[PDB]
Amino acid sequence: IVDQVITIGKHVKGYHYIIANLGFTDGDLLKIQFGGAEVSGFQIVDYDD
Amino acid sequence: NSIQIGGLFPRGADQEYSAFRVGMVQFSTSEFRLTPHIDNLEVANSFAVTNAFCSQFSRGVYAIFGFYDKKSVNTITSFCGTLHVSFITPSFPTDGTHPFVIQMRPDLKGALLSLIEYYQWDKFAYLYDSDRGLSTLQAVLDSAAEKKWQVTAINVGNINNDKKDETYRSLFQDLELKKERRVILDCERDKVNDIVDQVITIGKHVKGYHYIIANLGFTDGDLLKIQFGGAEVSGFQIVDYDDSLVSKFIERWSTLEEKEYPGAHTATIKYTSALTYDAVQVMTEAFRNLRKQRIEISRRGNAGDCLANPAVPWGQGVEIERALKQVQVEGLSGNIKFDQNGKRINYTINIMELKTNGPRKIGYWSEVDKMVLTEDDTSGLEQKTVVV
Amino acid sequence: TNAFCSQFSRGVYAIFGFYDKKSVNTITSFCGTLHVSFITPSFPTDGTHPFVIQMRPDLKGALLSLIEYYQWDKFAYLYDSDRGLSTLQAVLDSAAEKKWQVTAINVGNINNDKKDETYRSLFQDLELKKERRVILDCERDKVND
Ligand SMILES: *[C@@H]1O[C@H](CO)[C@@H](O[C@@H]2O[C@H](CO)[C@@H](O[C@@H]3O[C@H](CO)[C@@H](O)[C@H](O[C@@H]4O[C@H](CO)[C@@H](O)[C@H](O)[C@@H]4O)[C@@H]3O)[C@H](O)[C@H]2NC(C)=O)[C@H](O)[C@H]1NC(C)=O
Repeated sequence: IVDQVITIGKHVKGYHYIIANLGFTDGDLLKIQFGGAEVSGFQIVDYDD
Repeated sequence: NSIQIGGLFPRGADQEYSAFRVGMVQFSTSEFRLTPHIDNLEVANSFAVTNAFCSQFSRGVYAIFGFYDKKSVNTITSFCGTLHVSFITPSFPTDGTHPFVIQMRPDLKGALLSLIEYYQWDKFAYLYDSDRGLSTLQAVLDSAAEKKWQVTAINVGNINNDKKDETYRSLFQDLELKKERRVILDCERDKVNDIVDQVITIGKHVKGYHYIIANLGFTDGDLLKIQFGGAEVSGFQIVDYDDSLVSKFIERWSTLEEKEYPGAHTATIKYTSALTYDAVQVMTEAFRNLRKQRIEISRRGNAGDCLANPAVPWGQGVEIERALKQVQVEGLSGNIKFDQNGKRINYTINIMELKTNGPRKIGYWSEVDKMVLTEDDTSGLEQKTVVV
Repeated sequence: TNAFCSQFSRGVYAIFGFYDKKSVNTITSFCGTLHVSFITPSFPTDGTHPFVIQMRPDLKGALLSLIEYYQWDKFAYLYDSDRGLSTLQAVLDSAAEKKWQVTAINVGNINNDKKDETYRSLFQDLELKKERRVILDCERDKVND
């Protein structure tokens, strides 16, 4: 989905995505990271512990 | 009849050489055979190019086919002019009138300026690469004075590639001060993909932006990425895949073994490679028009050292030039014709636009007719005025 | 190329001369390969070419500084391609950052056996925007013209 989103260009400022899983950093975000659209999610594995 | 010629191929020109080989086969006749002496050197290095030239000259060649860079171009044009040696090249056209040089690449400068006026642009960004000379840069800058344009020229060439990201972010930061939405990419097939990729990342490929790929290979690069983005993309295509001539070439090209012919198992071909193939045809028709004209030019491999002083030009070279320049056949890059200098004339460059279904020719550009649109659309859409 | 190889066969320890925007690459290349030192008053090389001593300091810096001093935002830049577009790229690149409206015009390729209807058509474009601030980047000769 993220790949398709970037292709159609719906990853720019104005869009807001929420990844409904416990692995937010488990996927590749470097792609929709500089797009502009805000992306939120959930992380269960705190790498700060 | 064995005609020895030189071949200067820059390391990495796989498809170009593959196309060079296919040409040798397709245009091989019993009347005479061409003997290519291939030399793979760093085209950029002026010194190396000098040796490769004098080496092929001592071997006693009748003509030389190769490439040059913005740095080594002066070496070639100079030596070939002094030693009366003919040099055929698909590389960018020389900025001037240099004799004994045959250029396969047509001048895009004209087609570009015409396209700008078509879209009626008054303020646009011009990202250029100093690799093919600032010949086109000067073109748009000089025209910016007459046509009154606000051009934002930016050298996207000297960007160091081992950290080239904080540079692109700072690049489109300046292209946002004036809210630039219309960009012209004057780069190679490679530097274009890099920019296109960055454009998609920052999301500047959506509706509202308009890009123009300033090269003769619009379909040579990957467009599937910025195809569904929304931003309109235009460019230029020299290899018309709609010609039965080119269509037949691909039928055999796409099937060739990629093992023996590197990067040759595709349905498309880089314009640089296509010109290489057309170059072989020009050299064949040229040496053929000399046999039928009863002109003796033959010699041996004892032309001597090129640095010979005083340097004496062999008169047989003057005829070889008048032959190549007189050639006029049909190739992948449309009608091939030349003037007294070597610059191509009476050619056609198709103007391309990228739609949802893919690239589509919206017209062509003639050196004598400028831009001419081909009505391949269903116009009159939502224009029917209400009768009150 | 001959003059270089000739002086090289004569066995010299160093070479002093000049180069043009066309022959510059020949010198920088040979002198780098043959480890021969080349001293020249000509324009500085656009890069880092070893075995080359350049007497002429880089003006690119001094020019850009002067522009800011007079606080210029819109000016015409008449250049000559003889000494390379090194300074042209300088003002163009800085025009992006400092936000300038530069009107670059190649006053070099002007054929001299009829160069009058060209100058009249030159200052005709420099009047559309009423340009009153011009930068002449040319040789001592092209400047007097
Ligand atoms: C500038 O560039 C133009 C575009 O390439 C070019 O136009 C071509 O001109 C040639 C010569 O007239 C055209 O060749 C003819 O096409 C027709 C129709 O398909 C053929 O019937 C004809 O066959 C001929 O058959 C004759 C039989 O008697 C024979 O005598 C002839 O030798 C020949 O074989 C030709 O094939 C060609 O189609 C044109 N190209 C285009 C428009 O696609 C111009 O010539 C050129 N201008 C100049 C002055 O050079």
